[PDB]
Amino acid sequence: DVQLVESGGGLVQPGGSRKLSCSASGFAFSSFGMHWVRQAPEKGLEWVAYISSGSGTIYYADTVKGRFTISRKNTLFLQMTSLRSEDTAMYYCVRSIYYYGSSPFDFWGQGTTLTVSGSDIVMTQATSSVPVTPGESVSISCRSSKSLLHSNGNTYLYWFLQRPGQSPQLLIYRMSNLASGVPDRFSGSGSGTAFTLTISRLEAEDVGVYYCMQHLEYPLTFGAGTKLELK
Amino acid sequence: ELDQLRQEAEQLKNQIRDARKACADATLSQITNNIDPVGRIQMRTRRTLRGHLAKIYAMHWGTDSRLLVSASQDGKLIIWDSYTTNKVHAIPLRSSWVMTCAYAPSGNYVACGGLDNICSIYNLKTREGNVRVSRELAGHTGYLSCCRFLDDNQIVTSSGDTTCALWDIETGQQTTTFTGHTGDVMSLSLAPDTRLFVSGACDASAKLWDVREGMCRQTFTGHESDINAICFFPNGNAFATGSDDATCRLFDLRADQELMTYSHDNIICGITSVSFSKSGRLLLAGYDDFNCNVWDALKADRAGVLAGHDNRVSCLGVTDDGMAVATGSWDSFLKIWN
Amino acid sequence: ASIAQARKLVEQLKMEANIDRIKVSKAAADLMAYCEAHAKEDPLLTPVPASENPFR
Amino acid sequence: EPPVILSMVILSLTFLLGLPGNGLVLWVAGLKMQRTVNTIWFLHLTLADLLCCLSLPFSLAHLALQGQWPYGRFLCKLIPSIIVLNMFASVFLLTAISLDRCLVVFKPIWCQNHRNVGMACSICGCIWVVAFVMCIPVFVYREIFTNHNRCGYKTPLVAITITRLVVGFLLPSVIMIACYSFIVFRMQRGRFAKSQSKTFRVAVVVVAVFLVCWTPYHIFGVLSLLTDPETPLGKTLMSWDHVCIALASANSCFNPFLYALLGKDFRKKARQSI
Amino acid sequence: AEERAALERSKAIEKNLKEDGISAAKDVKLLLLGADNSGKSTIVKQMTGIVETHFTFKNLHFRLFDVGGQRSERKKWIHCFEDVTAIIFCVDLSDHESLMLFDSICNNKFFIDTSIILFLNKKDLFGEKIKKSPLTICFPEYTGPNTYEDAAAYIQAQFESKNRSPNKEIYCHMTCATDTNNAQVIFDAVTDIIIANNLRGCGLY
Ligand SMILES: NC(N)=NCCC[C@H](NC(=O)COCC(c1ccccc1)c1ccccc1)C(=O)O
Repeated sequence: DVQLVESGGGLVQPGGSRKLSCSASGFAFSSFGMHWVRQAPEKGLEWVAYISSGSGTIYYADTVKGRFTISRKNTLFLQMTSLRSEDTAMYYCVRSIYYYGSSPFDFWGQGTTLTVSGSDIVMTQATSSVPVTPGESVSISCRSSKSLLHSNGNTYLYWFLQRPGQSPQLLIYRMSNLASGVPDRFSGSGSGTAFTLTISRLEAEDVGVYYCMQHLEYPLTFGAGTKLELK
Repeated sequence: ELDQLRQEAEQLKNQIRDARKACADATLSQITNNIDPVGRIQMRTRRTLRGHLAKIYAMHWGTDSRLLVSASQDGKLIIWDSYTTNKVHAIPLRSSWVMTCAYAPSGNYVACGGLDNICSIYNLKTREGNVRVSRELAGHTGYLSCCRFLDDNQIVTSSGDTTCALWDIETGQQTTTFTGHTGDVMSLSLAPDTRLFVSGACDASAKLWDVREGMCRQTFTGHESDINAICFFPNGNAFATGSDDATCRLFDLRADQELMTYSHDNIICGITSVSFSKSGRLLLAGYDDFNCNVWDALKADRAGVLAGHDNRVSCLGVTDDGMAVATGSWDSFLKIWN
Repeated sequence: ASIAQARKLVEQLKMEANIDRIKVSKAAADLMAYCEAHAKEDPLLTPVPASENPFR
Repeated sequence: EPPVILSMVILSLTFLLGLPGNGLVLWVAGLKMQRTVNTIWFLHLTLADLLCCLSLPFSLAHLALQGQWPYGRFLCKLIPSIIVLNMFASVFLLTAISLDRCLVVFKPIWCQNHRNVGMACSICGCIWVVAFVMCIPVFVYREIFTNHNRCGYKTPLVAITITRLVVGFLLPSVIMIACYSFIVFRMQRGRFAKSQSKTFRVAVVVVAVFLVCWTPYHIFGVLSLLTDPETPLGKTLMSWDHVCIALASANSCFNPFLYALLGKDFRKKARQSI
Repeated sequence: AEERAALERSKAIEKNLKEDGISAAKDVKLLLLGADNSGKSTIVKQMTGIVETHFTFKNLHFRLFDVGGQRSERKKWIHCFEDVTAIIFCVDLSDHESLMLFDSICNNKFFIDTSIILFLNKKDLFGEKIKKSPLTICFPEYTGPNTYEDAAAYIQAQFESKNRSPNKEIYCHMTCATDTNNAQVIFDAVTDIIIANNLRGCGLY
C-alpha cells in the first residue's frame, strides 16, 4: 500500500538545525513531486517547499527561503537551519504528480511534530465554524483575491479534509473533480473567485476542518480552515 | 453427400445475389446527384507529434478528443496531449512487434498487441503512480491485428489466425469466438452502440458479427484484394472498407450490398486506414502512396489531400467531436490536421 | 471432416439468406438525410473559425 | 585591372551558385530530414558555406572601394574575422567528413557501438571552437591606416600565416588524402571490388576540388611572406591575392553539389521539394 | 499554472525516449528464415508469436528473430523486419520449397538492399545421402559428376541464381552442425554488411 512515513522531529533549541526525512513506499517515488506542508498547533495548513520529479524545479515559501533546503533510497529530506519559534508545527510530506488529468496532493504523510523552545494570492474562508447535524446538507465557501480560472479553462481550487487526529485528505481537486475513494456525496462548484463545497447527507465521518487551497501559482496558499462539528 | 452440400451452397449464394439485386432499384449516385458538392477541403497541419523513433503502426483517440495513444515498433506506447504536444505517458512494451493499440472509452486502459500473439492491457490509473500491465490476453495462435474496447471489462480482438475473439479482462478468457473468415482478420471496428462489429479479413470479405450471440449476420464481398481498413458510418447503418485493390467501398447493412466505390485511375497504392467525418459526409483514407485522400462519401469525388508524410500512412483517426483528424506514418511522425 | 465444414457453411448461408432487405434507394436517402441533419455540427467540411479551434 | 575583374566575376558566380545551393541544402537537411550522424556534418558544413555566401557581398564592396575603408575599426576587425572563421570551419568540417568516412570503413564495430548524433555534435562544436581560435588573431591584428583610410594588417604576421598554412592546409590535406586512399584500398577486396572505381572517382574529384580551391591561397600567402610589398612583384601578389581568396571562397558554393548531392535520398528529397 | 510541471515531465520522458533509442540503435538485428526443421533451431541453440534470441560476439550485440511459428501469410507482417541488418537463411542439404521461399524473400520490395547470409547445414548428412542416393532426384536438370563437392556447388549456385539486385550480396557457408564457428561466420558477414551500409549512407558506394 502507498505509505509516507516521516521522522526527525523533537524538542529543538532555538537557532539550531534539524533534518526531516520522508521515507516512501508502495508507489513510484521518482515520478512524483514532493511537498512539505506544516501545521501550527493553533493554526491551519501552510505550504513550505516543493521539489519536482527529477529535482529540476524547487520552490520555497517566503518565510522559509534561505533557511530551509529540500532534497530527495525513495526518500525526501527537509534540511532546516536557523530555526525560529514560529517553526513549531507538525510537518507533512505530500506526493503531487503532475500531468493532464492527474490528481495532485492526493496522499499525505502521518506527520512529524517538531517543537522549538505581498503579492501572494489570499485564500479567505469567511466562516470558521458551523454547527451541523447528521443527515443534513452543509455548504462551505471560500474566496480568492485573484481569479483562479486560467486561460486553459482549468480553475485551480483544491479541497482538503482533516479529521481530528488524522492527516489531511484530498477531497476535490481543481474545484470540480472528485478524488479517488471520496464518497459521491461531496460536490465542488465555483466561478472564478467564489468557491463552495457542498455535502449531501452528512455522516459522522465527515466531521473535521475543511481547507481550500489554490494551485494557480506558487507559493501555494490555504484558507483559514472551516470546522464542522457534530450537533 | 459432399457434392450435394456444395451444390446447396452454390444455389444459396446465387439466391443471396439475386435477393441483393432485387433491392437495387437505384444507386447512391443517382440519389445524391442533385445535392451540392462539398467543394475543395483544405486541412492544414496543426500539430506534429515527435516522440517515436521507428515506424508508427497504430494510433487511437481518446473519448475526450484530446488524448491519443500511438504504437511504434521502437517498443513504446506513447500517450499524447494533442492540445499541448505534451507526452503524458510512455509505456515500454515487452514485445516491440506491435501492430495495434486501443484506448478505453473510460480512459483508464490502453490495449496493445502484435506479433507476440498477445493482447496486453495497461492500467493508466494505478494508485502506485506508473503504468503497469494489468492483463495479458493469450488465446490467439496468430498475430493480433486489431483490438477495440467495449467497456472496462471486455475487449474484441481480430487476429491473423483468421478469427475474432471477445474477452473478459478480469478472467482473461475468450467469452466468445468469431469464426468464418478464411484469411487473416486484418481490421476491426465496433458500432456506436457496441452491440455489433464489422471485420475485414484477407479473404477479400467483410463480416457483420454481433457480440451477444457470437454469430455472423451478413457477409460483404465486393473487393478484389485483402481488406486492410474498416469503419462504420456515424449512424451505424453503413460502413466503409479499404483494400489493397486501391479502392474504398461503402456498404449498407440494411441493403446488404455495396453503395459506392471510391477510386481514381492514378491511385495504385493500397489503403492502410479509413475513417469517417463526424457527419459521415467526408471519408478519409490513408494510402501506401504516402498521402491521405478526402472523399465525398455521398458523391464519390476527391475533396482534398492530406500531403505531408514522408512514408506510408499507417493509421488515421477522427476525434469524437469532429474537430481534428490524426494521421500516423512509417516516417515515425503523428500529424494533426484540421 | 469436410462434411461438417460444408454443413456449417450451408447453414450459415441459409441464415444469411433469411435477412429482410430494404430498397437501396431508401438506404441512400437515409444516409443523405443523416448527413444533412448533422452537417452544421461537423467541423471538417465547414472550416471552424480560429476562435473555436482548440488547435489554433 | 584584369585581376580585379576576374576576382569580381568569380565572387559573383560563387554568390549566384552558392545562395541557391546552400539555401536548398540547409532547408532540405535541417527541416525536411531527421537528425542522423551523416546529417549533422552536412548541417554544419552548409551553415559555414552559407555564412560564407552571405559574406561575398562584403568582399565585392571591398574590391569596388579599391582599398578604401570609410567604415570604423570594429567592422574592419569583424567582417574578415567572420569570413575566415566560416572558411576554415568549412575546411575542418571537410576533414571531419573524411575522418568519419575512414572511421566507419575501418572501425565498423566501434562505430556500431559508439557513433551517434551526440558525438557528431560534440566534434562539430569543437571544430567551431577551433575556428574561433583560428580567427582570433584576425580580429586582434586588423587595423585601419590613415592618402585614404584602408584596411590592412599591422614578426607576428609570420607566425599567424605559418600556423594558418599548416593547420588549415597540410594536416587537413594529408588527413583527407590518407583517409580516401585507405577507403579506396579497402574497396579492393570482397563485394566492393565492383564499385571501387566509382568510389575512387568520387574521392579523387572531391580531393582535387579542395586542392584547386585552397592551394593558391596558401602559395600566395607564403610568397607574400617571402616578398616585401615595396619590392617588385609585390604589387602582382597583392593584385592576385583577391582572386585567390575568391577561389578559396568558391569551395563554399562547390561543397553542396560535392557532398550533399551525391546522396540518393538527398537528391530525391531536394527534387521533391523543388 | 501547473502545466509547467507537465511540460517538465514530458521533457523528462522525451529524454528517456532518446536514451532508449541510442541504446537500441547499437544492436544488430537479423531476420532468421528458412523452411521447417532446416537447422534454424540448431544454429540459434549453438550460440509463441516471435522468438528473439540475443547474444554478444566480439563487442556486437546480435538480435535474432525467428518467425517460423507465425502460421499465416508473411505478406502482412514481413515489412516489420524491413530494417534488419541482414537475413539468415537456413537450408538442410539432406532433404524446392526452400528455393521458392528464398526467391520470394530475396526479391521482396522491402528487402532490395538487405543482404542474406546463407547457411547450408547438415553437410555430413548430405554427403551420406549422396553416397546412398544420387542428387539428380531433387534437381532433374543436374548434369555432372555425383560427388559431394560438385553437388554442393550446384546447390549453392541454384540459390544464388535467385538474386537479381546488384546492391545486395549473398554470403554462403556450409556447416555440418558439428561446429561452433557459426558465430564467427555471422560476425565476418555482418562486419562486411555494416561497412557496405555505412559507405552507402555516406554516398561513397
Ligand atoms: N591570400 C592569402 N594567402 N591570404 C590573404 C589573407 C586573407 C585573410 N582574410 C580573408 O580571407 C577574408 O577576407 C579578406 C579580405 C576582406 C576585407 C574586408 C572585407 C571582406 C574581406 C578580402 C579582400 C578581397 C577579396 C577577398 C577577401 C586574412 O586577412 O588573413
